[PDB]
Amino acid sequence: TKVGSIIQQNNIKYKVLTVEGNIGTVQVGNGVTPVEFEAGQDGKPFTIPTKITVGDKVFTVTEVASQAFSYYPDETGRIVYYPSSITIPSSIKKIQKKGFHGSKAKTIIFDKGSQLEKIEDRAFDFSELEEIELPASLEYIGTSAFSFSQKLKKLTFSSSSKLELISHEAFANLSNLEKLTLPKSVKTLGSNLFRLTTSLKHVDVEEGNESFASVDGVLFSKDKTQLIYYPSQKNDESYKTPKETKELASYSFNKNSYLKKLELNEGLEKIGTFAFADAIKLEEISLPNSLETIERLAFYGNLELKELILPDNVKNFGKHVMNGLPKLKSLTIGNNINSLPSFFLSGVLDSLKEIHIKNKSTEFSVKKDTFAIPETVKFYVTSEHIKDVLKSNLSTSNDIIVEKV
Repeated sequence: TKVGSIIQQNNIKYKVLTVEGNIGTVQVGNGVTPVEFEAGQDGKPFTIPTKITVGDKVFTVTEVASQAFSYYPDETGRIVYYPSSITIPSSIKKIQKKGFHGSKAKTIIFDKGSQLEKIEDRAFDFSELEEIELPASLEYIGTSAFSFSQKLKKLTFSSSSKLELISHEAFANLSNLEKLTLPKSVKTLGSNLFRLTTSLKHVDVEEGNESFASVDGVLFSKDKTQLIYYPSQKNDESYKTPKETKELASYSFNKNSYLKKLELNEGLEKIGTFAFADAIKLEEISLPNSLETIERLAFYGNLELKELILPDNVKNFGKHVMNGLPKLKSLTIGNNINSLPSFFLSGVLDSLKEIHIKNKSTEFSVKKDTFAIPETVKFYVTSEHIKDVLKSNLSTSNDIIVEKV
């Protein structure tokens, strides 16, 4: 009966968390293996027990242990039984990491007066959840908590939500979630919150939120300095970032399905990693004089992008900044870019006809792996020295034209 002891009742294991006299608390599950269901329980509703008794002692079930309600296939390929829905009693205060990994429950129902405060990392990753209404008591959602819940279509938060923090990739890899409303209480969002999600049309922010804003379904920081997420299914053909924007967050236009023309504003300094990854309709993008940093794979898989003009003052390029741009016809490299890093331009570049290098430095540098491009691409450069640098470093024998002075 001591702390850490396993109590097994009706083929459910519980592990003692606390005990004092005849009052204690348990987690449901040993934290290692999942609860095994009976054949008759397959595809039927199930309620997590709330209280267990051992002699004159009473243990309240306060936590769902890691793996307790996870669904895993068996090496034999036999059917592994699992309920169609799970009801969580008010006594549950925490869902440990992977408590419902891969869950086949289509819904999770909370009994009235939930005490649920924390959903830990990956609690519902790869789940078959279709709908869930999170209780007001919930304050924290862990990393990748609902990631890869491909059938999740409705995710809401009860009135008077206390939700303050939603961690990294909590709503990543989703395929059927068309909208979400962040409660007024949300203060912190982890990075890549919607990474690889393909379904959102709009992300709303409850009136009064002090940290975030929603403008035409686009998520920003309240001060509009950070464009956090542009919904992939927002159907506008053209868009202009607001004048206050200083950065595009990582994955902010990931999987974008409809945008064709994007105008960035002067004052924007940074484009995050994967910002335009798989933005498959983007044809034109205006990059500002203020742009300083373009991170890894910001331009990746842009199936319709026709041209790129890198502005004159970019200082920092991440690894593989431009890759897989099959309709890119031309690239221009701005005036004060005098050093081209490794892995700058590569991948499918079927339409690339020309690269214009505007720099005039006597110290211009290229690495042997800066370019991995078709030999048919033509370069336009300002001096014979820059042509010499290209000839010495290019893996291909491209035509290089030195412009007249």
